[PDB]
Amino acid sequence: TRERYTPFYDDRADYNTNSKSYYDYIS
Amino acid sequence: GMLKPPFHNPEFDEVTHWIHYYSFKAISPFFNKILITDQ
Amino acid sequence: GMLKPPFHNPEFDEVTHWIHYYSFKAISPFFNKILITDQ
Amino acid sequence: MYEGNNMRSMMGTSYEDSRLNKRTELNENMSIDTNKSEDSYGVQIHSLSKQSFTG
Amino acid sequence: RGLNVELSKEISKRVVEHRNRFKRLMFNRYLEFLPLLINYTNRDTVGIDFIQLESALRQNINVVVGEARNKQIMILGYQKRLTKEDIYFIVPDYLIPDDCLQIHKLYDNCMSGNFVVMQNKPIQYNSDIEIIEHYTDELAEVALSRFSLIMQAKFSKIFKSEINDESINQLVSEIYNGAPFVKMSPMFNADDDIIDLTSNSVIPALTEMKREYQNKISELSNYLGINSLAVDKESGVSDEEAKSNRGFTTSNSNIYLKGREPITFLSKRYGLDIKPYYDDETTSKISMVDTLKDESSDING
Amino acid sequence: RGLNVELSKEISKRVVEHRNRFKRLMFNRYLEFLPLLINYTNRDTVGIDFIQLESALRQNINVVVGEARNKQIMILGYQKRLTKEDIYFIVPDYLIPDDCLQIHKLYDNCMSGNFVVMQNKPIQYNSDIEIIEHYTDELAEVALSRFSLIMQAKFSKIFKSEINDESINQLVSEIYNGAPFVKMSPMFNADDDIIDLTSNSVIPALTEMKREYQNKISELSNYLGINSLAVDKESGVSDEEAKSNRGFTTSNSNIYLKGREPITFLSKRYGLDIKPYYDDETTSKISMVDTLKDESSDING
Amino acid sequence: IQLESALRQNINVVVGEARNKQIMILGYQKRLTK
Amino acid sequence: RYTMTLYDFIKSELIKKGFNEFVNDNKLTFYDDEFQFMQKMLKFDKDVLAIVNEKVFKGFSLKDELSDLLFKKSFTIHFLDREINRQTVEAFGMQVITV
Amino acid sequence: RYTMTLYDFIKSELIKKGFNEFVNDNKLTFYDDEFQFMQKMLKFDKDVLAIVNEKVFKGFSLKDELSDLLFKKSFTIHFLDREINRQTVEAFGMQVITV
Repeated sequence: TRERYTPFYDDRADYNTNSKSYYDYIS
Repeated sequence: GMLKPPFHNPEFDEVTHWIHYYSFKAISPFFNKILITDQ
Repeated sequence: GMLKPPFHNPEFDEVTHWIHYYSFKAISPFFNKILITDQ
Repeated sequence: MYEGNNMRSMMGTSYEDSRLNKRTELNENMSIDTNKSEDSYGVQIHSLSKQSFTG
Repeated sequence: RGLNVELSKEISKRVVEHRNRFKRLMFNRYLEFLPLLINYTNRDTVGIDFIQLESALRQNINVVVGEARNKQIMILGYQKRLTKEDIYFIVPDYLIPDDCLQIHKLYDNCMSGNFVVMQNKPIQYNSDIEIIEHYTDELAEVALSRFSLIMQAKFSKIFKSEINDESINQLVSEIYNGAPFVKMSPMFNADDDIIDLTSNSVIPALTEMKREYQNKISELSNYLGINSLAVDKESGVSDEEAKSNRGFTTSNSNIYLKGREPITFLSKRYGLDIKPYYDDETTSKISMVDTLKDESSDING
Repeated sequence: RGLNVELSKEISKRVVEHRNRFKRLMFNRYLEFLPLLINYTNRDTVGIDFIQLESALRQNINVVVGEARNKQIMILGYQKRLTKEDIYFIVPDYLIPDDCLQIHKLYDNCMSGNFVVMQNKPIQYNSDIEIIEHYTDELAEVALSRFSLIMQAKFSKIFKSEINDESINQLVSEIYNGAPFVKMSPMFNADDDIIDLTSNSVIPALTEMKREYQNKISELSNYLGINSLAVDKESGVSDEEAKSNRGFTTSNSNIYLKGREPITFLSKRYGLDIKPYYDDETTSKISMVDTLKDESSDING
Repeated sequence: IQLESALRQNINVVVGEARNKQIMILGYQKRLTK
Repeated sequence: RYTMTLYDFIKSELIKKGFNEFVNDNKLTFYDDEFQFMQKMLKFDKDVLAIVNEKVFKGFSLKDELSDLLFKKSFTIHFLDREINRQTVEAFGMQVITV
Repeated sequence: RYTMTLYDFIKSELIKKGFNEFVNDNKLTFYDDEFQFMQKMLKFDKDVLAIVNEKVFKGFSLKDELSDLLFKKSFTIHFLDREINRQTVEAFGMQVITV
């Protein structure tokens, strides 16, 4: 229980999904 | 078992019955018989 | 519910039965187990 | 011959007679009571009782 | 695997599932019960499984009870033209009379050999499996409206501020931890800035909808004779409180009883008492208050 | 296959189907019941199937009960010019008297050979299968209005925002999951922005419409004599609560009883007691409170 | 208690005699069972 | 409710273009103020200006060239750690019309 | 309630006109920004302008020729992933009158 986000980190991956929503990007 | 037990369909609120029986009939070829007509 | 009620179907004059049973076959790892092979 | 329990619920108990009922009948009688024209040399036309067939 | 869920208007399919399942459930429950109401001075001396009789009567097949070896086994029985012989279909196996049967109704009072037919209803016009379909959809959508009403009757206290970490520390350390005396800036920061979404257009609506569900149950109930009637006679709550019009619910209860009147015709033949009474009893306290004979103490405790 | 459905104003055909089916159902139910109200000290000694009598009486054919072999089988019977002989149509088969019949009304009190005719109603003016058509359409459209009223009494909470994914995450994670303390932007985003469509112009209307359905049932009921009357005498709720005007409902109940008065004319002949009483009884609790004789314990339980 | 728990999983129990003292047993138109 | 932010966008798109903040040349440059991305967005140099004018304002410029830098600065440093609304970058084209 | 969108319209009508976004010449061009349709609608080139001016504005132009491109751009990139109301394209002629 007691939902914690015990990592809190840094990323190196990049994004411009040429798409209307999450959904159409999945398509 | 000439009337079988009924079937209710509660989706249409309906009662359906069937009647089954086994009939058999034949002529035995071993007795005298004649025929009078204009064939 | 070991034997379900039959379905009669008079229009084909054809009774139909079902059998259910549930089962849960597992073992518990809290006991002494020894396997012997040539593997 | 073999017993088991020969009564199971249905069609294990239906290879016997299974409730012979309402056999097809000549309660109304053709060729004797009807198909009849042996009607006596009577006097008059007295009555013919009309009944509303409720049943 | 295959998965891509719709939205959280999944509830708007869960709501219509609750309605659909309620109609299916209430319909087949109500006919799951309906072939046992009468039970008629239960097995005084007579070898009838009355549960199997009443289930047969509510599919409207005219059963016929007679004698088998002097002990009244059920048989099936499908202007006045009299029936005498065993022409009808016979469900038992070897217990058949194989002799002079008759209908024991009008040949005499109490004399002829017994095979009496019992109607479900004396004069048949419409099957009551249609009336139970008639109200259960109307009942279904009022159960829809109750479920939809209490599913949106849930309440949040909306905080309203420019976002990143001004008012979060407020509610944490001073609302849900219960603290009185929270101090704030003069920048209108609760001058109706926090607001409540309430649904007090929903909870006055809630009780009246339950009363509509309730009296629609009662308006199905008095149709099919199942009634709270005798206790309403002794409680003095007779009319316009139980909004049921007593003369109509004692009317529809009586038609089923005088449909099963030929069991009295049978009862006069073999010299025994069978009256078609109308069951309304539920025990361990009613059986205690009607007896208070000390042997009934050792029965219960 | 052939399919192209209309719209979802299919309901506006389903609504009128509910009305039409309600009129058909209530009409033929009400005459499905109406030929059994009286039943008159049920089979003391007399070989009459009274159910078959009362069904014959409500199609207004004058039945005639007499003797057949001293045991009162029914027969059909269609200024004072006296009837004597068996000129009328006779429904039984060989049980005919073949002898001196008479009407046993005014030739003497209790002397002449029995064949007495029983009217449904002493003086006949209008058939009550027309009055049952007279109220059932009026009843049908008030059942229409109740069904139409509870079919549109269903309630949604309208969210209002510029569309694509601003307020959806709000209602998902913070309304139907029940969450209090939802935080929002200052852009008026609940300053009566979410709105409720309510139908509180419909639920005060609902109860009064059920009372109109109820007292219209009661105003059909007291017309055809079927009444809650005797229990209303012992309950002290006699007038203006049961809005029925007691002197009119004890009036219309009595005309059917004194229509069946010639069964008393018959009862005086053969030395027996038959009174046309008016059935209002429904059992297993009324039969318990009227007896509380320990043999009635072994009957019921 | 063991009977009513068995009845609410809908299995048709059968009570009879065992040595004249009514021990429970399990029991899974009219065709008679003997 | 949580989706993409806007600081993470131009950080990830600027790190797509060969930059870094920890090991940039060879020396440890985590502490050096002219290299980590937050200073490049608050100073709002030529580089962040180019990536905003290509990915966010994909077909826009204002009237002048001295006001237009002021508008693009006053947009992208008000909204760094903010949010996004319409669920996908290069699909909040609502920004171009409210421009 | 769901019907046709407007991004899907000009995407399908532009792919009717021989274009593609995955295998266009022979090389895999899914990642190349000058080929997939969303960039052609946000840049709003000559091509999308022609297909909007033929299928949506079937008998309209505004007064000038520099404002008219601005109006057709500001219409069709506000409403890409929006909706349609009157249930059939070439039957929301309500658009031409509100023009």
